[PDB]
Amino acid sequence: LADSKAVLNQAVADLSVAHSILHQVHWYMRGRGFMIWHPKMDEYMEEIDGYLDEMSERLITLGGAPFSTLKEFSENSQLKEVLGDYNVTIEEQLARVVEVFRYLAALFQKGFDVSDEEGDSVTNDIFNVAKASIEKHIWMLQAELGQAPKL
Amino acid sequence: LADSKAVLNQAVADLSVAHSILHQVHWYMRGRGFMIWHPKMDEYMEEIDGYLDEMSERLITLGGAPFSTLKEFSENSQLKEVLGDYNVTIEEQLARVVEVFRYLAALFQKGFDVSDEEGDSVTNDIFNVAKASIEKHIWMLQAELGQAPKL
Amino acid sequence: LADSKAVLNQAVADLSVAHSILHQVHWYMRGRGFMIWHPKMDEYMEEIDGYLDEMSERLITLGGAPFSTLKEFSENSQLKEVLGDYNVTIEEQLARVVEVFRYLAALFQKGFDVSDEEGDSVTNDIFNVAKASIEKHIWMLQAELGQAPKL
Amino acid sequence: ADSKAVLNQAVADLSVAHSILHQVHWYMRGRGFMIWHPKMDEYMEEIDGYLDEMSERLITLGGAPFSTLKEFSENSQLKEVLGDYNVTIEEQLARVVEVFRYLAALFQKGFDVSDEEGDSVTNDIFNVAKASIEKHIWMLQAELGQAPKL
Amino acid sequence: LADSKAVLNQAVADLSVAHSILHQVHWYMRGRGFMIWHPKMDEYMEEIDGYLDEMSERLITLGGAPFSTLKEFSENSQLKEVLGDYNVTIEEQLARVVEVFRYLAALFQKGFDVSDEEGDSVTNDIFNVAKASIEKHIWMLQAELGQAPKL
Amino acid sequence: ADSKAVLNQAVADLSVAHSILHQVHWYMRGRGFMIWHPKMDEYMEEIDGYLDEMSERLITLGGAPFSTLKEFSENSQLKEVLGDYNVTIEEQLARVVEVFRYLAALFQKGFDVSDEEGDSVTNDIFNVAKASIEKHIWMLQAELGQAPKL
Amino acid sequence: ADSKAVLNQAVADLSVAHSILHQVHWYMRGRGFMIWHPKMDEYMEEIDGYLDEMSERLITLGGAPFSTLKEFSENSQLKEVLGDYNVTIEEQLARVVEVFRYLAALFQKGFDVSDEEGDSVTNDIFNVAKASIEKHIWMLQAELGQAPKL
Amino acid sequence: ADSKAVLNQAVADLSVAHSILHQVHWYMRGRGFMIWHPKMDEYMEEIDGYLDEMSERLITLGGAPFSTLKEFSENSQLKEVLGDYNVTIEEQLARVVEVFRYLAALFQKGFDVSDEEGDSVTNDIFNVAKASIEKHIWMLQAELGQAPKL
Amino acid sequence: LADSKAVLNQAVADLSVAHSILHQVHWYMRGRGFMIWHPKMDEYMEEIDGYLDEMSERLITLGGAPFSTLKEFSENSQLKEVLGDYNVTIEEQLARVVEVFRYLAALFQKGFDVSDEEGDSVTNDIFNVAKASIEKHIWMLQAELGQAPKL
Amino acid sequence: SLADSKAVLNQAVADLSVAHSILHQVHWYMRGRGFMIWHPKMDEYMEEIDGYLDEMSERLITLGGAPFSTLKEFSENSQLKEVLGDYNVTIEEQLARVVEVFRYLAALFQKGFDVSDEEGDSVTNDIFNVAKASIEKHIWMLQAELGQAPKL
Amino acid sequence: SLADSKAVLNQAVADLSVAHSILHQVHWYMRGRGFMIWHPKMDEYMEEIDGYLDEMSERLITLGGAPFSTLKEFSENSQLKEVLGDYNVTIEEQLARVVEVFRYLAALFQKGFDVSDEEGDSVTNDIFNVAKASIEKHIWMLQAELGQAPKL
Amino acid sequence: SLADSKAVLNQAVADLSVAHSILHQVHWYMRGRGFMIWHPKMDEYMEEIDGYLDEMSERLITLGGAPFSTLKEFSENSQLKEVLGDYNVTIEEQLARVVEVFRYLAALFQKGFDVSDEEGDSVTNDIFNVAKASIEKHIWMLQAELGQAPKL
Ligand SMILES: [Ca+2]
Ligand SMILES: [Ca+2]
Ligand SMILES: [Ca+2]
Ligand SMILES: [Ca+2]
Ligand SMILES: [Ca+2]
Ligand SMILES: [Ca+2]
Ligand SMILES: [Ca+2]
Ligand SMILES: [Ca+2]
Ligand SMILES: [Cl-]
Ligand SMILES: [Cl-]
Ligand SMILES: [Cl-]
Ligand SMILES: [Co+2]
Ligand SMILES: [Co+2]
Ligand SMILES: [Co+2]
Ligand SMILES: [Co+2]
Ligand SMILES: [Co+2]
Ligand SMILES: [Co+2]
Ligand SMILES: [Co+2]
Ligand SMILES: [Co+2]
Ligand SMILES: [Co+2]
Ligand SMILES: [Co+2]
Ligand SMILES: [Co+2]
Ligand SMILES: [Co+2]
Repeated sequence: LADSKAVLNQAVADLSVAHSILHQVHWYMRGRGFMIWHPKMDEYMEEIDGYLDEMSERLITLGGAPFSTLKEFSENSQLKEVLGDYNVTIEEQLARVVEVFRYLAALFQKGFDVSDEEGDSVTNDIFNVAKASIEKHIWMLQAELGQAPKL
Repeated sequence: LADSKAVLNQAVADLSVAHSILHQVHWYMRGRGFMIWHPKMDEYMEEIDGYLDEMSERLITLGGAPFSTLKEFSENSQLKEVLGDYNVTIEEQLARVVEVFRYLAALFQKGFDVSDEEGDSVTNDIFNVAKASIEKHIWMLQAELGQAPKL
Repeated sequence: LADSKAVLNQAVADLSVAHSILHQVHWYMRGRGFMIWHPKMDEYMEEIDGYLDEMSERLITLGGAPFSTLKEFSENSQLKEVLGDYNVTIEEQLARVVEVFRYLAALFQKGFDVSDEEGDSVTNDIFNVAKASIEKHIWMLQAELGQAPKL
Repeated sequence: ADSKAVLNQAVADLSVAHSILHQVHWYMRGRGFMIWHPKMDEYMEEIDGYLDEMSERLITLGGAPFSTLKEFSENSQLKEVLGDYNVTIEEQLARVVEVFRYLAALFQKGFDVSDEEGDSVTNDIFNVAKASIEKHIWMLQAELGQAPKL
Repeated sequence: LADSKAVLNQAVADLSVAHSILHQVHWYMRGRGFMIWHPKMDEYMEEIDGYLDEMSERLITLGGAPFSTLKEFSENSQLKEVLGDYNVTIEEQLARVVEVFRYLAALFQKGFDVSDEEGDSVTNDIFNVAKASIEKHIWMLQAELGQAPKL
Repeated sequence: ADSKAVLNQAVADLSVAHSILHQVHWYMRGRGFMIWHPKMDEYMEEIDGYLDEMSERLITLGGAPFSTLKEFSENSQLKEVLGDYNVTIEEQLARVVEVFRYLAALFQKGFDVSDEEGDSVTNDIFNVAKASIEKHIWMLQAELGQAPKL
Repeated sequence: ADSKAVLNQAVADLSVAHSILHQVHWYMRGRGFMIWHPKMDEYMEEIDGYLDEMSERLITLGGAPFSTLKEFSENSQLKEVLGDYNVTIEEQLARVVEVFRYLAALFQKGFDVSDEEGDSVTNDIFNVAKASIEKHIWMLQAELGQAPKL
Repeated sequence: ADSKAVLNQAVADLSVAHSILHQVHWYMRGRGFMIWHPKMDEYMEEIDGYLDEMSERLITLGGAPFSTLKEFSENSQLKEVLGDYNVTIEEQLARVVEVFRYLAALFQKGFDVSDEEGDSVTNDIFNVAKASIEKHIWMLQAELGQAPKL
Repeated sequence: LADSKAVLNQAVADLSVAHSILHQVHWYMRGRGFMIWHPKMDEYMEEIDGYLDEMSERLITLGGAPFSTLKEFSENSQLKEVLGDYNVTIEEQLARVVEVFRYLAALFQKGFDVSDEEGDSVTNDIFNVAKASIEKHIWMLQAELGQAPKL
Repeated sequence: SLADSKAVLNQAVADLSVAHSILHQVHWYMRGRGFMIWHPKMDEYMEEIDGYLDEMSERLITLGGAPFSTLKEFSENSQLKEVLGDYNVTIEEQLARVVEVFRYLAALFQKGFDVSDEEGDSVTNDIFNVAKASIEKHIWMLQAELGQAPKL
Repeated sequence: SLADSKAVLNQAVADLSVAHSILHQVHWYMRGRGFMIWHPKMDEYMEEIDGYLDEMSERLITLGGAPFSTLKEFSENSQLKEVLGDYNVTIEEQLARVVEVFRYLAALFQKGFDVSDEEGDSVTNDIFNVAKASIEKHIWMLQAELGQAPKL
Repeated sequence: SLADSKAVLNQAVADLSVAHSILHQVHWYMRGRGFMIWHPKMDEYMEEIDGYLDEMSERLITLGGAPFSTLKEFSENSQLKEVLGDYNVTIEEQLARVVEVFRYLAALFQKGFDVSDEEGDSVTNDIFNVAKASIEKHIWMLQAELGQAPKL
């Protein structure tokens, strides 16, 4: 992803798939902890939606063309989805969120570097704010799971 | 509309005892999850109160006379109460809220059928709306307990 | 602290029945002043429930087991309930609320004296605050009835 | 076709009911003014809510709502009289009760016509409005020392 | 209630795609009226997201398993997406939304009928409430476009 | 007396003005519907505010306000025509402009008469409403590519 | 006498009216208490607003408001008597009307005096206070079954 | 004396305190005006709260609150002097401090009497009011570069 | 109405410059009282902006052409600006705001008088509201400085 | 501790400062199931402690006292002991530590209640009483989470 | 010393003051279809401009500088040109004027970012970056309304 | 990899705990004209300082660190010094000692910015920059009250 526009568009696809995964987690969750983690998936979705909309409209702003179909989202995203399954444990659900969040953090880091090289300081700030917040969530999720954040 | 009026009053007694059970759960609750489920019982209590007041006033509106004494509630209710017990687990407190809810969901279907058979479309709606919500609570409570809703 | 605990539990019983009586009044009310006094019963029921929840909790906090079934409330309450009746006038309904409140205020005095004698200053403060407020309500209700508070 | 017709009728009758509530609001005198005067405001707002919901359902369905005082006045089954300060509180409220009984009946006819046409959306609008008007009948009737008598 | 379940899942699919289409419209919009219609797409998206969650959740409550991957949304949906294009006119964007919305309303009617037949009154109301609001939107969008609703 | 008379005239004209704004709200079609449709709602709330404040000023002065649709359309100098979807947005807005120009002239007559009779309270009521309707005329006219032409 | 004079007069009279409204609020007994008791709070608050506004207009103008009970009591044209629970609701309201009628008259004087002096700010302050007090008289009188009779 | 008597004495003195705080509010001049002028409003409001509560407790116990400026002025142990713009900020805050010291000692009196009587509700009112007043004394004194010296 | 129009436009010019002067006071202020008076300038400026907007729009409403460039404000306003100076005292800064306010108050009386005679009552009321507030501010600023208002 | 109201107020200032520090440690070092509810709950406990601290300290100043107001003064005068943060502590052990601190605070407040009562400082007395009431309520809820009676 | 950071902040003060005058003119003198949306939209933009002006001016003060604070300094130091108000300018032309002022502000903010980056004034650097980010989004939006790409 | 960023974050945890304790003393011991405004202003300062402490400690936890979490740790690692509370300090002096603290914090935040930039920790770098921006604005205002330029 050799420039700002490219990694912004990659983030548009990855964020769209992350949203979909978070929604599955929300829906298929069963086990002690549902009542706290089910609405928490709403908060994560709303935040993922905020990045999605901000990164897409930064891309538009720069002269680019955001991915904007489910097809383009699936094809371009590096995240893989699987069928919903009620028998997944809470720990496994939260671990899956952590993995998605680690991927997104690493994508925002790439986004940060690329935009830093090109002198696109606005795009740079957008990836940094998003990175900061995702990393904080990794700490909390990991701590729920009895672990160090291990960034 | 004798039957619609009768099931409305049945609900008044059952909602009164359901309220009393939820208060017992809320008070005698002990175990991991207390801090989430104790205030959650207040929320369920507020919603129950809401049905009670609405169904009771629908009864008065139709020229009936709501049950309005603890004796009437207890005698007329199909719900049975037991002495408060601190030694009940959280899981089993929750499962008992589920049984009460499954009861109410059934009663509200009866109320729906009866009112639909009498062409009391207003009472019909009241039962439907209340049924919709209790059923959603049944899904969530069951999810916490690692089970399907099994309506 | 057996006596403090005992009177807290008496209040749980009496407040549950007081709430049931106010609800009756609220529903069976008819006559000029209905539009102001019907919603006013909601306000009183809300205050009563606040007292109910705070006193039971304090009892739980003290190592006790509050009454938590309709039977327990009805058997232990000194208050008596009669079938709802639409023919009772507005002023009769108010007078019956005054009686209930007069009983609650006297009960809360006994709560105050007993906890004071036992040195349970937290419980003592709870009765005092509840008593202040009920007595204010006696004044207002009597004033509507054209009478002195007559505490 | 007929559900369109009951929706338009409601438009006419809600516009007249609003004018009547406003009269009661203005001409009211006697014990209870302070509570019943602003109550007529809450009534007019709820009435206005129905009116706007129903004309818009009519437009949505391809209709042409009444939208002139002549159309309202001529198509409504409710009659107005000149404002009179001398009416008692109890009679004002009884007048409102009667307006409300009429609207509860019209909302019923509304429910039945759309139910037969299978206009389920219009069916629900009539059901929701009927529910609230009947609750109001209970309370007004209660103020007046009477049973609801629907 | 197999057909109610199956119609809820179809909605899940079509709402997910309708949301994607509204998002594309939001992003790719150019021309007089942008300032009003661009944020208006967000309102519609929120409303769509509401149906999505209520419907998906009702399916779960009924013992179903909702589509929860982009692949499932894309392949089960009757709606079809095209690549984003800035050169479309405002008027063409709005008509595109009208067509998506006409589809949704008809889909909701199917859901209402199927659920009425099975006696699942709860799902029945959900479709009816959603149908009402989408129809209201069709009126407004058509009005902006100088046409009657033509339901 | 003249103040009473013009307050009453306003009650009738504001009632009819409210009916016309509603029709414009409902029958509007064309580019700009999405901004002007809810905007008619704001105009109607403002008109209702004047309606109820002038009417209550009249009652307060010992008068008896018009309070039936009959009285409203008999006393109002505004003309209502049937609702017509094929009217243009710019034509609907020009129609609101006329009604407002009329109301603003009426509120001037109310200002004048109340000032001559010594009724400073009623005088402010007219002045406040005139200020606001005229502000609205500027904006409407500016949307139409025109000067206020007050 | 002059703008400063009638503002200071209003200061003394508002302080005394405040005190009287407090009396009614406290000794009220009879059907209607539950509505009229808190209504007296609304009136007192409104009175305090006039009070504050007029004193500080007096200070702004170079004057020196009465700021002792001796001053309010000796300069006020209103008369206080001892509280009494045996006064009925009907009678309590009548006294409030009397106070408000006095205040409306005071405010007319303030209007005429400030208008002749060209002090338009004070003029507005008196006009706004009067407008509100007169509305309250209509409502109070209407609870009492009477016309406002300004 | 008894709880009823000191409550009524509190009614007297709070009324007068309020009158004095109003004077400080109005007549204030000097550096710090902008912070201290609205601060007097906060204090007045808090004083009004004690007044209303203590008065209604009196009524509730079956007493009869002072309710005329005459009774307030006579029964209060606080002395009023004429408003004067020439007092310093430091002198103004000193006057307020002495009113508060007085009130806090009165509330101690009410506390002591009510405790002996066993009227625990009245006791609480006095204790709550005393708590807040003494906190105000600390802050006032600190602004003045002094210890609270209660 | 040519004179009402001329005084509204004078006010547009004088308010623009008064705003500029208040911003200077806000920025360059030093000395005891900064913490209260610094944010107070903001309140004054927001008040000044409100008059600016209302008077300019009344002029538009009347058929006029408001000054709308820095050159026009500066050449038309009777108020003179000097360069920012940190060394001015708090008491000197407040005195300056007093003199600006005295001018505005006089300008608003002049606006009242011309509009009162010209029959334009709307413009008249705007000047009167604004004069009322500015005069109260004069009282308060003067009191701060230990002086009578001296209007 | 022990002389008068002024002295127990100041003992509270010191013990509340340390209690705050312990809760912050629990908030930070917390790991395990329940983190998502109990991590933010620590913030609530901390806000409430801070409210006692301020109110008590300011009551002291109001009485003519000089509150402790350095870390050294807090840590030397307080009966609470702090240990180094440790992530391996279980959640149930974390909550059990909060209960101990709260049990200590309740006992401190009862002593403050008594002392101030003995001197007739009734304003101070109510401060201690209000604070004790809510801490005891928290001991109830915390213990309940831990499957225990409050055991005051 | 940050000489050039201070100087670009002052250039921003003068340019923001003039930008504010121009949006106000567009606001007052606007006529044509879209008035009802774009007239209040100018108020939003003006508020945003005033925020930048106040932040950039108070950063400059904070650094020991001396902000422009008279109309004369604003008009003489600003690179932006004002012309007389004219009701006969179309909507599209007004929006174009705004787009032009915004292109300029974004180029000035870019210069502010670059200069402060070089002098190690990271705080000033973030102020210019935040303002730029937002101005650029508006240019996208305004251009879209005009049927154009943003062409940053 | 991030050792130096971790160490400065933790330094800030200690310094901010001490800064909070000093603002508290200033809040409590303050006397003289301007008390009514500067007393509550310390609460605003205290809440802002708590926000940095919490965010910086959690950033430390997030990177794999172990934040200081005891008064002893705060006292021993902080470079700030505390003295006994004293009512006879003047307002200007109290205000000057807050400025001293804020100058220290601003320089700590600059160091943290620098170290985190050097290690490529852009998230940490931003936290210090935001904190610095705000602390420096307060120095400006406090100095202005004291009749001085900011002197950063
Ligand atoms: Ca499982
Ligand atoms: Ca684990
Ligand atoms: Ca009866
Ligand atoms: Ca195009
Ligand atoms: Ca004269
Ligand atoms: Ca100097
Ligand atoms: Ca362990
Ligand atoms: Ca157990
Ligand atoms: Cl358990
Ligand atoms: Cl013109
Ligand atoms: Cl002087
Ligand atoms: Co967007
Ligand atoms: Co009810
Ligand atoms: Co509870
Ligand atoms: Co509408
Ligand atoms: Co959901
Ligand atoms: Co009205
Ligand atoms: Co004042
Ligand atoms: Co009261
Ligand atoms: Co404007
Ligand atoms: Co404090
Ligand atoms: Co500023
Ligand atoms: Co935290």
